[PDB]
Amino acid sequence: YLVKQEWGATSITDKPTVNMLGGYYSQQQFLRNLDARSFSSPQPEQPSIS
Amino acid sequence: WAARTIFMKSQIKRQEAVAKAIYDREVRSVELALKIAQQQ
Repeated sequence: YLVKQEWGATSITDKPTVNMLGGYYSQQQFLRNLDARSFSSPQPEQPSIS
Repeated sequence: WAARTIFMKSQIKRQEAVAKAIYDREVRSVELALKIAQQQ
């Protein structure tokens, strides 16, 4: 009766959709998909934008 | 698809800008060479 009651809510999330990323998707592809690889040849390994 | 069409629109605009710059440079050089050749 004296201890404060604690109710818990649980959520689980995953990676976002391409559509909901908005113009950021295009603004990162302009920066990586063409600029870095073609004009620097860095040959890196990078994850997806999402 | 929307991202892709935006990307191609940007690429096309860039290509038109490059072509316009080249054409302007060439036409300026050609007119100036015309004036010089007319002098001689």
